[PDB]
Amino acid sequence: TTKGVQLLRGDPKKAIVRLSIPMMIGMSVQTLYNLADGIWVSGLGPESLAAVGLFFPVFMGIIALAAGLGVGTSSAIARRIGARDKEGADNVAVHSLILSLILGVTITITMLPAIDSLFRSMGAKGEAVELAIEYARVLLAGAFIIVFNNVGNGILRGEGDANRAMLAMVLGSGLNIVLDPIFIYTLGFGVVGAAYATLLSMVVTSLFIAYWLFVKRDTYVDITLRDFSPSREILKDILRVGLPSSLSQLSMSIAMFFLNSVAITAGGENGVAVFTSAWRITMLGIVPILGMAAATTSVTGAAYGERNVEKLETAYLYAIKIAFMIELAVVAFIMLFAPQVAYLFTYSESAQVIKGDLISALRTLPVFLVLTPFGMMTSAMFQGIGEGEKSLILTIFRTLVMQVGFAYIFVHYTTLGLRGVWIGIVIGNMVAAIVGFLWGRMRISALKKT
Amino acid sequence: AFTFRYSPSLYTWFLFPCG
Repeated sequence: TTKGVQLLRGDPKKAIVRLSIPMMIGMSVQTLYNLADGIWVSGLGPESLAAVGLFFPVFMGIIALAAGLGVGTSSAIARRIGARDKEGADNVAVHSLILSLILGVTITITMLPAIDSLFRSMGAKGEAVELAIEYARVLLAGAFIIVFNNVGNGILRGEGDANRAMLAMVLGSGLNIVLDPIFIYTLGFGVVGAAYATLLSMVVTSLFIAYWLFVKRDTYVDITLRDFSPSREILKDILRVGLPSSLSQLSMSIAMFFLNSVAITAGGENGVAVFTSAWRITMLGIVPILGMAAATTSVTGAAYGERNVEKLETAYLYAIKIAFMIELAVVAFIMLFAPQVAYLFTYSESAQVIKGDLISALRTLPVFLVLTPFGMMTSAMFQGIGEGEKSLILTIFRTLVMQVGFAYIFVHYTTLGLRGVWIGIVIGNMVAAIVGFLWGRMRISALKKT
Repeated sequence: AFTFRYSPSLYTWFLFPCG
């Protein structure tokens, strides 16, 4: 019926490529927003920078919940479109929007009365805390807008419409890029201006999504209350992927906070700065993997809805092969142009001291990017078949047990310093990727048996 | 243990185990 549905129901390799690319583009613009924003805020001085840092974990928590619900929505929709179960996909989509309201507004009313004492309960004091509270208040006010935007994106990706999913990301992040200097500097609102810029850009994104869903009504799925039937099976289907997805993203954040502590132990404050920089650069080259993982979930889901294991395996292994080849080019570039990249991320007189260490990190750490596709696409298809708990276990094994465990081991038992941290992270990721790939094969051979 | 501490001068959070 729609071009996206025909993509999903067609050749898996074409769908994989045509769904992943617009997702990579969308995530690249989001990445550009964050980098630009970091530049604006850094020129406001330490108080504003500390206010943002204070609020960082709460913000990541909100994103984890919003994105989690979006992934469970996308997977459930994709599977029912595969089964030619149209009324099921309609009902999943409606259940997801009601869930967006419940989750989004719950976040707002739970965190609004808690935020003043919460940020005071930390060690910090003075202006930075006051700014952090005001900053958080603005974003918590749009918690529903955030969740709704992620659920809408999931509905689009769920029905093979990555182009509009991309567009909404581009619109939101692009608008935030325009509003940032206007709100912070031109209107003189300072750091809280960035919060308002974001809130406004999220609201506008909401309008486009709502317009498509409720006015144009040109999606494959139909969203009406008349054909909404309260279903505990649908709720459980969405949450079996969504909730473990949120926990995975939190396992990621928890690992970063642990690795911060490992980095300060190995190289001091400046070593934390090296880790933070090298990690941002590394997470740049992981963007195509995320885009290809989002596509895998949709195509493996639809293939699983068709009860077509051959199509599922083809999509899965092809995503790995392509992600692998991209990462090779990505890793080669980073290791080759390490000094040039390190220049751009040490763009100040004060960050000049950590440049040499950043180069070494860039000639060691990014190597794991080439093994990541084996574990990530495996996690992606676990979500496609609805088994989120398997994806959670695999991600906990990679981020917490293997990444942090091996980094901690090198710092405790050796004198390698920061180099041991990178090597520990690479070894940790290598192991998990192999374990993940083999678990994936087991699960697939079982699928053929059933 | 577990502690979760913020460095206002580094703008980053730290997670430590008992120790």
